[PDB]
Amino acid sequence: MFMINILSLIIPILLAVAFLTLVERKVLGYMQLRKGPNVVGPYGLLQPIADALKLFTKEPLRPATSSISMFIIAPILALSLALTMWVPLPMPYPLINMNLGVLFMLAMSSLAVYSILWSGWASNSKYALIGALRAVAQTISYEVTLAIILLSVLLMNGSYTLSTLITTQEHIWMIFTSWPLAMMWFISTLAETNRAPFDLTEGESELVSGFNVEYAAGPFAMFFMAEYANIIMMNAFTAILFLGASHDPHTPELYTINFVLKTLALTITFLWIRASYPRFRYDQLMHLLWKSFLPLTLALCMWHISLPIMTASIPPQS
Amino acid sequence: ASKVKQDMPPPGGYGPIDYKRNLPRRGLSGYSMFAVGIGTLLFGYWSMMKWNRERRRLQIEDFEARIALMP
Ligand SMILES: CCCCCCCC/C=C\CCCCCCCC(=O)O[C@H](COC(=O)CCCCCCC/C=C/CCCCCCCC)COP(=O)(O)OCCN
Repeated sequence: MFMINILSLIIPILLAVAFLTLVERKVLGYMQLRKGPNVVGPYGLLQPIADALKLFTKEPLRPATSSISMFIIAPILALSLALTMWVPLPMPYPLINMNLGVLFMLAMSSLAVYSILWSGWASNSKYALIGALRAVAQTISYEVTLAIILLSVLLMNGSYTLSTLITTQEHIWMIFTSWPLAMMWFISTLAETNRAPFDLTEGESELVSGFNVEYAAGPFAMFFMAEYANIIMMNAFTAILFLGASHDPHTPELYTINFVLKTLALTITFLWIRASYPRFRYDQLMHLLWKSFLPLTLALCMWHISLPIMTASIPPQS
Repeated sequence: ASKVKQDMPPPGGYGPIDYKRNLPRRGLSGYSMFAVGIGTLLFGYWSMMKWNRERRRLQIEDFEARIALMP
């Protein structure tokens, strides 16, 4: 019966990823004065299925100079971690209830960078190596700031339990208390998901395809699925963190609908951002994260430590 | 005896054609934006202060229930 819950979490996520791609293409098209997929199925609704079927019936290539074990392992790790990050999210009840769910997401997101690193290095090609090193630089840029932002926001929650965030935001959204932290968190989530304007690891215009340039067919499909699942997961995490839906214990699907709508809004905002800005330079991304975000984040961490004591507003939990 | 017919501009001329850059201001002042931001922050701080004090009281009540049940 827990296996059924696992499947009911895994299969819909993959379906949403598949259709996210269609949504992504259509939104970009209409923002570019065109239509996007509207032939393969009514309103392009069968286009993701055709893409999935085409990719998995195409020949997978194993490069001659590549390291076989890491080359095959990296996409498996990417997709498995992308699926695993969903289990502690309360919608409004988590599949897995952790005392420290936030730390769990932090650690697993930190371990998801190795799929790009091992993939790029094991491809044994120059563009893949450049993509992997760009991933190293990206993580060095965003990690500390993201962690300190998370700590500063959760100081008003009282714990690292994700469900408690629903109780914290029963009357007001946390974005009205920490909007300066919310903006930096949103930018850091763009940087963490390798999304425009921070898509340096792929860098199509600069690096052809980046870390996955040598991947074809099914493994490439899994890398794409992992990336889009990460998009949806991170936006759901942001919606839980800063826009708390009201929960009725006898009426939980109201919370589920509200949370899904907020997550879709944030994902559509991601797609909107991709269509509006030029790409950063990765040294410029590091300088942005270390010279602007880091000092403000440190100051706001001090402020959000002092404020609950200042006003006698410390949250309940130990 | 047909007269000459050729693609020509209309008598007089064509209407004027704009070419100068047109980028309006379309914004508020910095003071106003900062004021709205700080006002939102203060309202949020007040609401969370009340909610967290109530939460502390509720936790004390729960702990008292546990204490009464412990023996
Ligand atoms: C009573 C006291 C209480 C506490 C006081 C708090 C007051 C705070 C007042 C200031 C808060 C501002 C927070 C903003 C933090 C970063 C701003 C910043 O300065 O960064 C910019 C740059 O930041 C960016 O512009 C990022 C670019 C990437 C843009 C990507 C998309 C744009 C964002 C879309 C909307 C985001 C919506 C976020 C909320 C979503 C919901 C969570 C610096 O870059 P440069 O211009 O190059 O200057 C440095 C070199 N001279």
